[PDB]
Amino acid sequence: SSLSRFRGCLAGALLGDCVGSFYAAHDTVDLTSVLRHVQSLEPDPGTPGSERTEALYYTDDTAMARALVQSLLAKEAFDEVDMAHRFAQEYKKDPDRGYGAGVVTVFKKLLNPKCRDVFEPARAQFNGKGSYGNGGAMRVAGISLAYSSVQDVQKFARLSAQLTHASSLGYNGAILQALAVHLALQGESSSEHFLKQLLGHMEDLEGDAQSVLDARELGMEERPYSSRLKKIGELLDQASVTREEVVSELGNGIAAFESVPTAIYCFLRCMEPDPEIPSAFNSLQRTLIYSISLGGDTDTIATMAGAIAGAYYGMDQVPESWQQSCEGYEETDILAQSLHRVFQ
Ligand SMILES: [Cl-]
Ligand SMILES: [Mg+2]
Ligand SMILES: [Mg+2]
Repeated sequence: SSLSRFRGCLAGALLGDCVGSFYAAHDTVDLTSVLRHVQSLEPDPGTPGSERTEALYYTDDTAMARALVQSLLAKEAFDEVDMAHRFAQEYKKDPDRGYGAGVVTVFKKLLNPKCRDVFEPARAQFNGKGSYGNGGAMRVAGISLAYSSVQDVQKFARLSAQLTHASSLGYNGAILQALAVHLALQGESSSEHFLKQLLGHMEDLEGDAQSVLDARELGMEERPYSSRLKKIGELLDQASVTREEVVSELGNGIAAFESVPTAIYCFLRCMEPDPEIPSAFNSLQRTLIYSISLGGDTDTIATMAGAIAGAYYGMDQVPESWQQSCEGYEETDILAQSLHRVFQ
């Protein structure tokens, strides 16, 4: 059921943001703590829903994902002016959700009606270089629910990201995240087939003039996302990889290149059980717990891993106790069903 996968995708993103938010300033995270945290959500047997109903507040990740999906539903298509104004109005309505330090400048400029070019604020960020943050990717899952063709997913993931993220390191992260959700919607796959399809798309995109120039300017390997997708392949082939090795090779940072590949690794790794994560947890729950246990950008790596895992496993693996702990879970489910109705 594509409907189950749409609902699972947005629920998975919400879970990642809400559950991961508690650990977003830790840096290093004890898995013992994470397991206690998710256990506090489960009521006594015979009791429906959550022990902590809507107690977990979402952050900027969900606030922007909601605005992006509401824009797609309002216009039945990507509309840069509509989406930019929805981002700016959402920030204005609640500026304290936990936004990036830099991107708030973009919203303040978009709130000025003298600003007519909605892409101009993003271009001015960080001395005209653009943001390479993961804010374009944290919110992009909705693009892959609205556009079925892989060519449209790339085009509109890039344009939606460019409203805040003018660096190719920012917007190619958003494209990679959107492609992972797009692939997850196609259903059962080996890690190898999943990775090879992503590597195929990213090799082509990262050969573009802007992608080569931006990577060169930041002193990075040519085709940096492609290089990290290869590293994911190598890490999946190793018997046992420590969290320290995952973070050393892929990162757990606010940079899109240090978080989007990490999220994809978390999804692929957690297809298999882990001795440190009880078999009581399904694959979606294991992906979120493992993501958060990497520390660093815990709300954002988990929201991206959750979007992919949600699209792949669907609504059957979304636990009622976890979902109903999350602020606005019912609104999130209505948005998912609306995207399915409008676009599928
Ligand atoms: Cl690099
Ligand atoms: Mg956040
Ligand atoms: Mg974050």
